[PDB]
Amino acid sequence: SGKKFFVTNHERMPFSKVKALCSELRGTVAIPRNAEENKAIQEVAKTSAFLGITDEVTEGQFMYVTGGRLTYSNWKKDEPNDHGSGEDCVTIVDNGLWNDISCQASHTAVCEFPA
Amino acid sequence: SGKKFFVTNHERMPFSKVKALCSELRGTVAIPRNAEENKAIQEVAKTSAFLGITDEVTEGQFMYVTGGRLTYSNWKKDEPNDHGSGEDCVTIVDNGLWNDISCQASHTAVCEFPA
Ligand SMILES: [Ho]
Ligand SMILES: [Ho]
Ligand SMILES: [Ho]
Ligand SMILES: [Ho]
Repeated sequence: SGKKFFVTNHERMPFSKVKALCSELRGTVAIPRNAEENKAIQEVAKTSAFLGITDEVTEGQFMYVTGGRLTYSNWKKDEPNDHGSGEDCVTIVDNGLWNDISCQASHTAVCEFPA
Repeated sequence: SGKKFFVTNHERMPFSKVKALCSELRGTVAIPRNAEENKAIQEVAKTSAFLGITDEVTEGQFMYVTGGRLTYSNWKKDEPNDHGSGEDCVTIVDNGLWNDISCQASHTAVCEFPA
């Protein structure tokens, strides 16, 4: 029982493209539902990566791209800050903490699949 | 690389499981058809990984899991040697060189898809 996260040899790409890559491969953008999965994404991704969590529909209210309010979060201190024009996507960054960033920035594609 | 992208979760498992996992993703076990793809598999795997080539049917004559005789080859010096009771699977080892090994050994799973 578990979910494996897969990484590809592609270059970093914006969230729209990560979303398309993972659905093409019949999966979802990676979602950590606990500290163990958070560290697993951190291990396979190695550089900052997008998570399948956004506050696109309602600002301040992060939701999983597959639906649902968060049960686990690991926000860096003072995140989510929605800096400047607005940050609506999430990256797992330094020491596995989360930062909301622009969905237009390029980051690593991690997809998840069941097990 | 070039016309293919590679997918891994860095999990090490025997060849039957690698093949099963890549079929679950609707892909194929990574096959290098030229030097550029061989470097690409090495880069994404980072450690030793199985290639989709075996000589299970005709001992000493390696073939693609998708069918057909090899067109590219990067054997290490004195390989393939069918050591011990037999070695019928292939892994990419240091410098992207190839070694035939036991299909029961555990190595990194890498699957390929057309780009
Ligand atoms: Ho946001
Ligand atoms: Ho942020
Ligand atoms: Ho063999
Ligand atoms: Ho070998």
